[PDB]
Amino acid sequence: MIQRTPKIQVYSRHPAENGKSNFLNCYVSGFHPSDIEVDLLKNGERIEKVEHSDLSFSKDWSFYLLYYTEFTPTEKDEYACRVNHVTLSQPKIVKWDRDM
Amino acid sequence: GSHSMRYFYTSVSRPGRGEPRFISVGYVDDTQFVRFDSDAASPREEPRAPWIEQEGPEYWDRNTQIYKAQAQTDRESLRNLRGYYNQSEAGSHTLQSMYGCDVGPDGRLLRGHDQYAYDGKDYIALNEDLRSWTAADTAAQITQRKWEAAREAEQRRAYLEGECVEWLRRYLENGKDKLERADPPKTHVTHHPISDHEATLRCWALGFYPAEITLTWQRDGEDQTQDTELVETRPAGDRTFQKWAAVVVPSGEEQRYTCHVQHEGLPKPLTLRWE
Amino acid sequence: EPRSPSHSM
Repeated sequence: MIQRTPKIQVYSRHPAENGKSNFLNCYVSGFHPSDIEVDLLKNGERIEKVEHSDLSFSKDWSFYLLYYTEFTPTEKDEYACRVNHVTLSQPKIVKWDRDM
Repeated sequence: GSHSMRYFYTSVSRPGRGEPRFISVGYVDDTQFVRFDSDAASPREEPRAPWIEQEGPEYWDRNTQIYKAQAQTDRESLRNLRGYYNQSEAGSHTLQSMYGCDVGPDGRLLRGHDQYAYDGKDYIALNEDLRSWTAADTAAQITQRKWEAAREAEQRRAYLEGECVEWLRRYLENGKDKLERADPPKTHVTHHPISDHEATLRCWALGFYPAEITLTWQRDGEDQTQDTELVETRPAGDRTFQKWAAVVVPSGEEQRYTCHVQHEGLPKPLTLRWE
Repeated sequence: EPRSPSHSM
């Protein structure tokens, strides 16, 4: 059966400014089937009340989802996205870099 | 301008855990405007763009009844397709549906779409003539003969030439500047030393709509195709999009590099520099 | 607005 590995990007809605309210985004795309686990992490710990977009797909039938949470970035706080999917032999962790 | 409307349905079976989950989303161009989720506490069509909120209760009521009926139809289709393919009744399978219309600036239909995928493979599609089917295999030919006998293509064509075109025109009237007027990117270049001898120039496009954009790095006005890292266009979360392009350059040669931005919302193509 | 459902596959 078709299994496509997710692409992952982690990024902020607005250019990061320490102490200024923002959104942390984890965009997962290009995957099949649609069953997927996405957590946003703050200093390695799961963020609660994370929201996501309504399940949609591209013209090649591959799924995409945006996971997001309101956050205030600081110098020292580390953010990441952790993804589990049938195509991944272990969880994929992508760290937030405010320059990407 | 030219515009599109699309509905995207996903049904996923979960044998032993109850009826398949059905999710629908609707788009005008790159703007999501409705959703339905069969697993919601009280499933109903919900607005996801401000300009659809002015549609009256008869709209939301009618559409909600349609999604509830389509969820049951998809459940029957999933049972029929695992039979056609002689698959285990224990396994989870996916049925996706994608349909809608492309119109020109005058609002006339340019193209209709109505097609399906099973477990991520094309299954059956309504042809551009809106009168005939393309079936992927002998299973999809069972569906094709059933749909030929039931005059399904005529039901789909009536929708695509009628309600699809007429309702897209209405949404464009109610969505006004949000759907008709492109939002140009906010642009800037950042500089990231790698070493004493190499640095990254990154060209940012933020807050643009629609998603279609071109970012290119040039050295002395020649495209640097083979040397540019380009990320896939990504949603900001506020209905706009983001993209960046990066090039690694020799330290002290940054001034030879320009970023070129093409977007429908720009009065003219932008040339940017580290400044 | 969405298309009314018709036949199953």
